Amino acid sequence: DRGVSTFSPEGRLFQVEYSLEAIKLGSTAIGIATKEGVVLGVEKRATSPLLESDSIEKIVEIDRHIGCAMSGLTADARSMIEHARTAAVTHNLYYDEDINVESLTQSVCDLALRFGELMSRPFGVALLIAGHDADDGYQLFHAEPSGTFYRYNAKAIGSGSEGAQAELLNEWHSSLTLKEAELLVLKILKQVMEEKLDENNAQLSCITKQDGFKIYDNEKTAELIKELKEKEAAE
Amino acid sequence: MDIILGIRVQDSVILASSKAVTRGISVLKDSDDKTRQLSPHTLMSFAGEAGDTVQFAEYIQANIQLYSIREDYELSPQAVSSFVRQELAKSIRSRRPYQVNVLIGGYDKKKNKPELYQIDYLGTKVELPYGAHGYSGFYTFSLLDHHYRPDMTTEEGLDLLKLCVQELEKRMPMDFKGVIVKIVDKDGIRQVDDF
Amino acid sequence: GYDRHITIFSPEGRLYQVEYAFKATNQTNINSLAVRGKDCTVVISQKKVPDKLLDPTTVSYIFCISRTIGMVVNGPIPDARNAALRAKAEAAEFRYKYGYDMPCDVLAKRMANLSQIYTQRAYMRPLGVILTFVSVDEELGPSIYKTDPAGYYVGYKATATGPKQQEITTNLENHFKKSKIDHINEESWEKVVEFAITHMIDALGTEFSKNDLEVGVATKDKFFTLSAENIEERLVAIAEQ
Amino acid sequence: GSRRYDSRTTIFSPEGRLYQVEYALESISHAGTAIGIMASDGIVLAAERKVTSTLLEQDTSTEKLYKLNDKIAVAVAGLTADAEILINTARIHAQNYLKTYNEDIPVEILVRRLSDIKQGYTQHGGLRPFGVSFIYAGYDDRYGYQLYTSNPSGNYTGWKAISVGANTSAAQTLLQMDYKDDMKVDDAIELALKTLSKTTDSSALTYDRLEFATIRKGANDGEVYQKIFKPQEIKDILVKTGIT
Amino acid sequence: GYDRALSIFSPDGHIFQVEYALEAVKRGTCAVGVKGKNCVVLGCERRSTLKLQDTRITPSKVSKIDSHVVLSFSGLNADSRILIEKARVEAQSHRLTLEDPVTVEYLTRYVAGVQQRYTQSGGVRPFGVSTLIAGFDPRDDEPKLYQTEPSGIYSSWSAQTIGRNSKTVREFLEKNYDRKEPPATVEECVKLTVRSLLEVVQTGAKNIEITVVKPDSDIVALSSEEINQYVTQIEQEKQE
Amino acid sequence: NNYDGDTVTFSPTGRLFQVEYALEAIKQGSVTVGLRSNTHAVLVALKRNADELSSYQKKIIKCDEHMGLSLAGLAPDARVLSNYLRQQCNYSSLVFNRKLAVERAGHLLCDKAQKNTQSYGGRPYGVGLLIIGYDKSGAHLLEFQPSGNVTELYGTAIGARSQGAKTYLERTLDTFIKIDGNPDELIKAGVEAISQSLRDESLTVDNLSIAIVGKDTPFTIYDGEAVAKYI
Amino acid sequence: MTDRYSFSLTTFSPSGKLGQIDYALTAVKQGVTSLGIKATNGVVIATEKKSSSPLAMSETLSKVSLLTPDIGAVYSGMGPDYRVLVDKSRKVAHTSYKRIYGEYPPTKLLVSEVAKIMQEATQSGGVRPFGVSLLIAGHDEFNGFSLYQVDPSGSYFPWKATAIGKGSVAAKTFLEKRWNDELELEDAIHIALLTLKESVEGEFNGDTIELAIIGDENPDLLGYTGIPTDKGPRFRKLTSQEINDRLEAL
Amino acid sequence: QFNPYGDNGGTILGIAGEDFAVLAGDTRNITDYSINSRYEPKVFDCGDNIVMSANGFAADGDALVKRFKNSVKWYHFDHNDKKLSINSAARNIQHLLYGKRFFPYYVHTII
Amino acid sequence: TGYDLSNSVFSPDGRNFQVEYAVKAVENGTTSIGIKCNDGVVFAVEKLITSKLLVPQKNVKIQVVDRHIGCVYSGLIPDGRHLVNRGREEAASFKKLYKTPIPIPAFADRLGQYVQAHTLYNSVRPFGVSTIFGGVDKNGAHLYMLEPSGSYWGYKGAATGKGRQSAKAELEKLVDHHPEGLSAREAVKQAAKIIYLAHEDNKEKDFELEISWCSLSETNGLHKFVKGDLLQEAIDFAQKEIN
Repeated sequence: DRGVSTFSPEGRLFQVEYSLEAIKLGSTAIGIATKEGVVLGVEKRATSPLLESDSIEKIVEIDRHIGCAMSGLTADARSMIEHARTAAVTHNLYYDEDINVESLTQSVCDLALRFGELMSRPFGVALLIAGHDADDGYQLFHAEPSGTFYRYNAKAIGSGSEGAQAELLNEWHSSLTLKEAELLVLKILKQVMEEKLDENNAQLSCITKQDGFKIYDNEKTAELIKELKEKEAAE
Repeated sequence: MDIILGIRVQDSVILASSKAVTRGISVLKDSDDKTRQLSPHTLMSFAGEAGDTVQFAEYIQANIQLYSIREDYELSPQAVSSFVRQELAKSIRSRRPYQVNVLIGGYDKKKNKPELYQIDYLGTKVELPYGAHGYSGFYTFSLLDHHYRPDMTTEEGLDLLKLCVQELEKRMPMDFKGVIVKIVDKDGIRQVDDF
Repeated sequence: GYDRHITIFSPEGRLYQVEYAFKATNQTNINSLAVRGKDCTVVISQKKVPDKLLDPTTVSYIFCISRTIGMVVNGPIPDARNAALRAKAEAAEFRYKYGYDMPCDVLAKRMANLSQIYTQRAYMRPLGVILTFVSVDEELGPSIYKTDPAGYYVGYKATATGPKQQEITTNLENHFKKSKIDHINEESWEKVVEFAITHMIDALGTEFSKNDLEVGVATKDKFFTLSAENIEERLVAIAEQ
Repeated sequence: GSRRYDSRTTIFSPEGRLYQVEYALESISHAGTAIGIMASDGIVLAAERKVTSTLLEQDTSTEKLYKLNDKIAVAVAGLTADAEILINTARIHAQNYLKTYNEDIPVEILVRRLSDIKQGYTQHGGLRPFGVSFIYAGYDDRYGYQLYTSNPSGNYTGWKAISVGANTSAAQTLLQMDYKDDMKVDDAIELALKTLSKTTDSSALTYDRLEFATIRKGANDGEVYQKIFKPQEIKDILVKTGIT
Repeated sequence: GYDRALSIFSPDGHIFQVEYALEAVKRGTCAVGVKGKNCVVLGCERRSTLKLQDTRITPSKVSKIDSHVVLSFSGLNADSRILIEKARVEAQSHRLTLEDPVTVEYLTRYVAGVQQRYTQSGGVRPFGVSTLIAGFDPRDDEPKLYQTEPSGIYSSWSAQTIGRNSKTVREFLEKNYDRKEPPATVEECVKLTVRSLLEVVQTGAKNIEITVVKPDSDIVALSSEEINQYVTQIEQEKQE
Repeated sequence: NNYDGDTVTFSPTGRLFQVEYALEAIKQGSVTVGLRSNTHAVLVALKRNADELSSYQKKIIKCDEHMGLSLAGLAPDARVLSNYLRQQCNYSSLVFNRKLAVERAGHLLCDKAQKNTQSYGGRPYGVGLLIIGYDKSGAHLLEFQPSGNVTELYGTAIGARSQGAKTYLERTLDTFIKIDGNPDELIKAGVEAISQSLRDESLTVDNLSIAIVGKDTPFTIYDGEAVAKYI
Repeated sequence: MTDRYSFSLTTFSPSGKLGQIDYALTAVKQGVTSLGIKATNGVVIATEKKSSSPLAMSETLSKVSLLTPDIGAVYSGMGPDYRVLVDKSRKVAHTSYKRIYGEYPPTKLLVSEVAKIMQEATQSGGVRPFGVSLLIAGHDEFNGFSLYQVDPSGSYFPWKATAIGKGSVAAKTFLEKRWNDELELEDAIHIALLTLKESVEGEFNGDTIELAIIGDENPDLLGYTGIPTDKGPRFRKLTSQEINDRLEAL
Repeated sequence: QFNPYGDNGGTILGIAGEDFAVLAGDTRNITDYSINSRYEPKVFDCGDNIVMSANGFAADGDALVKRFKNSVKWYHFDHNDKKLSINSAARNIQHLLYGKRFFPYYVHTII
Repeated sequence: TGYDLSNSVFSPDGRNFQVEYAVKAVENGTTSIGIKCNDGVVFAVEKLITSKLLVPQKNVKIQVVDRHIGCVYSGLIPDGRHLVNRGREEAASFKKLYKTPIPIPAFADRLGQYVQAHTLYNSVRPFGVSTIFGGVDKNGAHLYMLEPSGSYWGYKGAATGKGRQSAKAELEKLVDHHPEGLSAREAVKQAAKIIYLAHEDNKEKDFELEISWCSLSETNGLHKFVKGDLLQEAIDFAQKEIN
């Protein structure tokens, strides 16, 4: 075999590059940032109809001001979320304040390269981290198993990503309302999803300064799905 | 803490345990239950250092309940007593020993016999017809030496126990706010509500 | 065939890394020789200084382990010095722990036991060296004990090591067949050194200048090496007979 | 580094089997047969010694049958050196339970812990598994007489009659044929010897190539006795059933 | 300590040791979970190449984790004991600190966490085990069925199967289980479970185990005759 | 080929391929430039985005009030090495009430990178750094390579098409070295230097990153509308 | 640095063989012949002293070693591996027995402890098995005289008489013809010398043969008097002179 | 027996206005009945408009001010040069002090 | 084969190919020399000027250990710094326990045992440097050269790098022409000549000369860099000899 922390001749880490392939097999997750809030949406993708879809938990709260969506080997994300929550609460205990979204993201990304011969392999999951702080307002971050994170106005990860990202390039502008973003995530998820999108196989969430991070009910998302279909037919 | 008594009779073990929790010049509580159920047919009363008592009681309770779930089986009163003794016997040479004295009342279902074990914080175990911890012994033992018979009924045992509480309420310096009485027999553990 | 890379058994029950460490022994192309007198133990070794830029005084394969024990090495100098430092440290500790000077044969057994570990443990390579220990032991008397990368050790009446060892060995065997004794029946160490050089000259078939040789001498209560002029004095004595 | 020379003892085959466990079982299949038979009034342990030499000391010998405590014994198939490591652990584990609870260890608790040690060597540590299969014969006041087997995988199961080592396939068929539930110890002694005699790779079964043991309540009233048979006692029991 | 990274990514983005652990599960005896209106039933296949077994002392396929939760599995038997032991210790530890028994979701989330840890720890191989975990939350009458697998993912199922020929019995359950109307009684739920195993098993003799969990720590294992009555009744309705 | 499995193996011609493969990650990295006079030292960095929806990967990090660096290659490795420098600068201040000499900063990075090239299990750092600082011996520029090799220069550049800027600075050497007591002119020279490494893309307002330290200037970074002055 | 070899170097092959143990036994086969014979009133263990050079002093190399005053060991295979096993064997007789019970271990238990050390070299991380088979002869009050063979695997067997190494197959057949259960120690020494001559090619005398006995207590070899219960070692090495005396009436 | 504590005397005083705050302290430093220094300042500017004094045992006072000043530096490094608010500074100093609960800083701290 | 893929593995010859491979990295490096003199030692090294942008005199390659020892090396420069860092730790612990500054032979074996230790295991890489080092102790002047194998000897003159054979030939002439001895100030000038003559094997890029010295009379037994007037005098002497 060969070392886990080995460089390819092209100057890339084999195990990091291979974990990026695992994430491409993952279910689609989309995030859009507005001045009214950040929206996080995911494809649930139940392997069988007998599996109770509401038990699929791919959107997760880190703190009241920070939420997170995942794609890839989702079992790997549990210890990443556990760390993120402790990092967020610990900073509040030490400084009597909310921790900056970027500082949270940098803390999670520090775990990433802590593998070798520390854990045995990189994480097989990418995270979309969406939040608000007083300094830099509403923010969306893509956190990779490379230990790198980019800030995004909008970002798709998973199987449908390259097609969905090309769609987000056209659709996003700096004046999108929260409602416009909600419909846009539903529209682009429906495009890249295998099975027909409904309230049971897709989930929406958002973080707003006022009300914090909220996962939407299946009743609330169902009405946004109906509002979307009516609007596309209306021209 | 302070007063814990135990009487083994023909068919049952009876444990009486004082209800007062005093700290300084204040009686903080007058309804404290100084007992844990280790298994369906095993009960343990405890008295000693504040914090240490409940911490040790619950730790033993968890271990016996873990054993129960693993083997789908109830440990004999003798076996449980020997476990508890060894834990205290370990403790006494620790950096900070458990300062807890326990009575273990059990009904062995394989033998169809009540059993009472007295174990102090050093890990000194004895099987007794009647047992006490602390200053309570100094009044009860001589009283029970006289009135106790090995073939007594649960009802006779409770009357013999009333005599002990009466003597303690007359001659003991401190107000221990009465006792909670529990019976261990073939049908398990039940609490007497009117004592 | 990774059974040739680390110290595990080959299908025929051999340790190739041990066998190859034996071949590293001759890498220096130097021959050594040890003999015993009545009062002393003499060890001699070839001294080849090919480079004109070398300081010849610093080129040595003979080591003073303790006041009483000397050791000559056949093999590369890095491994040679590795063995010498350990042997010194072991002999020093023995004296501190047990209140008397480490015997030559005990230090040999200890160094052999260390060598054995490298033949059984995988992370440690054997040292590519053969160590010849010499002394005048206060109990056993004049003593030669030799160690190899296999962890083997044994006492000798006399011994030789290096590429042309077999020629020197038979030369010594033939002498002891003739003399009928276990040692050089000589009073002074000076003449035992002369015997050692004489019988090396005959076996190798070469003549030596004062700078072609290296001489260690163990007597009671001290082991010392000879200077170029001590050897030159010795070479003159042989020539005038 | 050292990665080059790592066998990777604790990995899965593409088919989802543990290479080393499978290969250890293949090793055990060449070890002398051992049989356990559980009767209503006791247990028999019988085992065939691996091809004997006439100059072997037969009486002061132990290869197959070992005592764990006064109520439990094991028959061994595989590497003996590996078995003794596990037997000494099992012996200590039995005493730890007695010291803690002042009661002899229930058989299944001992068998589970020994099987759990084997399981460990197949999941972590990068060491080869123990090349050993045990037949556990013992008594406790909960289940009475019990036969178990464990193998290098750390999997254990309970039996009325069972064989380990060589020719288990033929041995199991023969036991399955002549076993019945109301059987007595003396009947089980005969079945054990008759099975080994038919499944042996030797010319004829003799006293010097056998170890034998019974766990009866055939002491005096409500207590269990372990009998590890002496050479002359095996010679007599082999004549009594008319095999020699 | 042994350090080797045994679970690693392949060029295509698969962790083969995790995927090969699933093949061990596919080799294991079939296990099925079906939850009714007021109960969960765990059914388990037992292979019949083993006669002369002692069923009194042989480890049972369904284990109690606490008085209110049960765990059945498919795959390596020796591996399952390590998961059950840890689960039972966490069950008592939860009661000690929270002063409340575990929820079925929590006990499952812990067992799945353990499994995941063994997929990115050095010197360990993943568990060759998938689990069905069933029971009732303290002071709750809503049935709970969860499934875990070697990767560490877990989810809630109305009915699920794992082990060999699980795809055949999943097919059966997928057309025979109505989400709008789960088996309204214990009898209905046991029957649908026994029917689903009879698609795969062989003889309905000593090949099927059935355990019934009801609310408030009400768990009982059915005997041979009790199960045999379900087998006999199903076959007579079939001849039509 | 057979000798690129790990850093602990030499090739038959005495090369360390893992170290060379690490060096290759720098070449793929976005161009960054370093240059200095006798009064000021200036970093200029071209920042790189994932697409038009993403932020621009920050290339410059502050180490102390008098020191900082720019990065090209694996950004997480730059975060480890910068964090190490921050501690070393800090240790010097707390224990000796002394500002860490930019030269010692170099020696410490060299020795940290070296240890990762001689031991089994480890890997070389996959990033190149340009360290600027002003200490008791004036203005300084260093170039760090993850081979361990640290070099003091008047000017330099690392990353993709760094050769363009590196040639330009080699020609401009005599001019820019004597831009003393003029920050804005030393930056202009550094912005013109990095312009020789551009292809199809030009310097925009969220694209350009400039840092400066000097005699009466703490290490400060300019992004966004603060660099509009220099386009 | 540090021992990164934390994994087994002995593993099962598909056929079920443990390669390194098999290859270790191959090393023992190549090794010089050693044998042991058990009489009624003692045990003899013998071997050829294969001299590496005629300049070597074969007295300084002891193939037969005292482990306790009543236990002795001889081997076939790799000398260095045997030497460290004797050091470890002597120490474990003290640490795990004498320092606990105030008396020397019985033969079977010391043998058991050596077998454990050799078993661990078969399973532990980053070690090859020992390349030796031991023959351990000894006496103890409650078991009398006994002779054991310990193999590289860690397996031990009790023997009436056996040989190991080069010409073991022929030696074992020779011992089978000559051994009875009524042999006196002097009759066993006579057979040991006869059996060894078959496998020895060159010189056959007291300087090329190494031979020790486990027999009567030797008060003269105790080194002190005054304690009645201490009566001296039963292990004795026969002198070069004592061997040549028996080679005349051969 | 070695006594690790001493008393360096002096006193400090902090008052807060509507849009300002003062932190005053005398400059005298003493041991027993002797004056060490007539001008040794013990009120410090710690950056981010936080002034701090740790009065009592000057060695523990200087150690604490040194650690908090260092805490302000790393807060900038770890949180994008964000200003450390007085309420956050206070909570941070609590963890500095309580970190040595069983070997306390013998100082009275006012910011 | 495959005997060359792992450090500490003996080939059938009895060789450690990985060390021999490290030697190739040394041969690739720039030229460095050491000249032993009457009462001290002189070190010089070739610094290839890769670009105009290198600050002159400000990439120092010769290193001091303690206050009395100088070290220079050819090959992987970082590997050399690692060896000097250890050298400084060894010299400090010697001065701590024994008070006296470490003698040069004692210091030589400290580096020697350390480098030799990196040929014993497959989990470490041999050193990619040959190191020329020495100084003045209580027994006078000593010069040493240490190689990746851990082999070292005392030298009259020493050379390593791409121009080692050129430099060696030039060193041998000095040893022959000066049997009584070379003066410290003479040896500084000769060092400059030999580096310029050894530069012929590396003549694409022009270079920067760096010299240091320890002398009982000239530098009071302490290590000092040759700078200013003495350096320019030594450069001029060297320039005159190539023409």
